[PDB]
Amino acid sequence: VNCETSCVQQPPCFPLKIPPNDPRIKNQADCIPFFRSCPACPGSNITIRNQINALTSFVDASMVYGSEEPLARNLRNMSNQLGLLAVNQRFQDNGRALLPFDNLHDDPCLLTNRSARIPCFLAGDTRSSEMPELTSMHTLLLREHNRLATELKSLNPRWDGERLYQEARKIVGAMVQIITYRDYLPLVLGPTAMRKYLPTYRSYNDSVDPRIANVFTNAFRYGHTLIQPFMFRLDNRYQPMEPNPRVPLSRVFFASWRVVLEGGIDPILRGLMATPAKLNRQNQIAVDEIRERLFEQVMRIGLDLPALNMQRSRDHGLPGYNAWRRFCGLPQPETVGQLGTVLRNLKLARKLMEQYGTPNNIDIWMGGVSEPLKRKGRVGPLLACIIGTQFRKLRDGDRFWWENEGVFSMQQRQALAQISLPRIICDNTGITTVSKNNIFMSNSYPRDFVNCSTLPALNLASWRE
Amino acid sequence: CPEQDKYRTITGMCNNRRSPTLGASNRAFVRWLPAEYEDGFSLPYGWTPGVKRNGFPVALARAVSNEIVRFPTDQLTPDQERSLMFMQWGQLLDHDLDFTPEP
Ligand code: HEM
Ligand SMILES: Cn1ccc(-c2cccc(COc3cc(N)nc4nn[nH]c34)c2)n1
Ligand SMILES: [Ca+2]
Ligand SMILES: [Cl-]
Repeated sequence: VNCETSCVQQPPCFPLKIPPNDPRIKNQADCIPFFRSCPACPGSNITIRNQINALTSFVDASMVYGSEEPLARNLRNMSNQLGLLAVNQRFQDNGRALLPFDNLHDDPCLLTNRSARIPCFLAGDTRSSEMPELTSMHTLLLREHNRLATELKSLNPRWDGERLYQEARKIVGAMVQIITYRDYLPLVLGPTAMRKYLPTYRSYNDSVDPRIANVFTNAFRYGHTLIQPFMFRLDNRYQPMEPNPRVPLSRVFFASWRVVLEGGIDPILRGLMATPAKLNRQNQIAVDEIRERLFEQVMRIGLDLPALNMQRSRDHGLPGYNAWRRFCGLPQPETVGQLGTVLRNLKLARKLMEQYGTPNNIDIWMGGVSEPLKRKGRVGPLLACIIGTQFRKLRDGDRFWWENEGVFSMQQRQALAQISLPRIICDNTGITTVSKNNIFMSNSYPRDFVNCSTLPALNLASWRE
Repeated sequence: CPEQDKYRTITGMCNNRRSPTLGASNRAFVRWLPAEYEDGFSLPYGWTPGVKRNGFPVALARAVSNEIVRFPTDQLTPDQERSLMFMQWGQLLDHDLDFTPEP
């Protein structure tokens, strides 16, 4: 009924009950709020309950543009034929753009700070404001669209308002694919899985289902293990920008005021490039900022993100650990000794075996993040399979994939491969010292940092008409 | 479906011409394995107090978090070979792929 304030288990509620002797919640009657995922078929007793993906499975930069036609329009700058994306008409970041504001009833951002009265932003994805580090990436991508639209307008002034948006959109999505598969994924999988689940692209395949797998939604939440308990803000000399250079994550969630009124995107990106990610260790999985203080500023109680992930997988009726190991063709541990061997940690095998009883019952994210990491990769073999399998499908099953014949020319493809996210930072911010390739590896200043001039820009000459 | 098309649609519709809602928005997730529920079709494991899963009791996610995910934050091992930007792109990319809507 009302999952937000009620601990009664009436649909669509599925509240997370508190165990005896909890480190934080001493009230046993109380519980963690939970709204069950929407059924693709509400009320049916014939279909096995499934869930909806409100987004385009494609690596098309739908978090920029929108996955629904009304929101695609109410995001574009309709006042001119320069085909840009609309921006914040009330605030700026040293003259540079800021994502527009969203009209919301139950606005979570306003509850982070009453005095500032800064609401949520407006991007092609409702989750743009969840954290300033995510608002930063979002603000960078919108800026890079208007930046491309302009650079194309002066190249072809004989192009209208629609053509400009579409041609910069095309390039944007392509830059998302380029940074995903060339830069991100190898550093997620490692070289082994990268050759197994993602061999050299041949050509588009219409027989490859490009949907997101119900499992991928819980499995790709491996990133929760890479979460730093503070938002790291850094000055133009990569030093702790005071006040608040290490702001606790429980005070950054939804706090949109921190972007607008506390430095803008520039100190956030610098701190993103220069701070190390958290390392997933068998005894140190995810931080208590997200485990005890999740959305603490906006809710009647702070949630436990790793627990949500587990209940969510049950809500999505996901088969446990052993079902997926098999799906992947990996051995299936049946006992603590066997699991001990699988995890290469008998202490963890025993702790999990105590909770679950058998590894068959181990919740997919729980078992996936418990597995030891691959060579040069940030996941174990189960998540490498689930993640890899999905990305193979999103690449070969994408008719507008950058490498596919017809999407871009032989020429544009040559131009596009020169792109990188540091280069995107150079042109859309007042940041001059940038992460030397690979941006996702590089975490120490100035040891792994270079200047903006030492990077080649995207030549849009092949784009001329 | 149009015979000739220069760009992507906003909803993902028409990317596959044979099954035009494949990868498109506001459509059901593909399942790589059959779903697993208490009743076999709707009720999640954990739902009914008593009901066990594969012969074993259902472990509370909060308890699994408390006992397997919890550690002291001061002990945090920082990654040498990875930047916080690595964590940040994953979220941005995930938000290009999936959003399971709630009520
Ligand atoms: C900013 C830090 C993050 C926070 C606070 C966060 C928070 C959340 C929350 C609250 C949910 C929904 C939980 C539920 O109720 O079932 C979620 C889902 C998700 N998160 Fe995270 N997340 C973060 C980072 C990431 C990272 C780094 C990744 C992966 C690289 C990621 C991947 C996912 C995925 C796949 C989902 C499910 C998306 C859907 O289809 O609705 N998250 N996250
Ligand atoms: C229309 N509307 C309904 C709900 C929302 C909304 C907007 C911002 C944050 C959140 C909660 O936070 C997340 C949820 C999720 N499903 N996946 C995530 N990944 N990171 N944070 C996530 C929900 N908008
Ligand atoms: Ca998409
Ligand atoms: Cl506005």
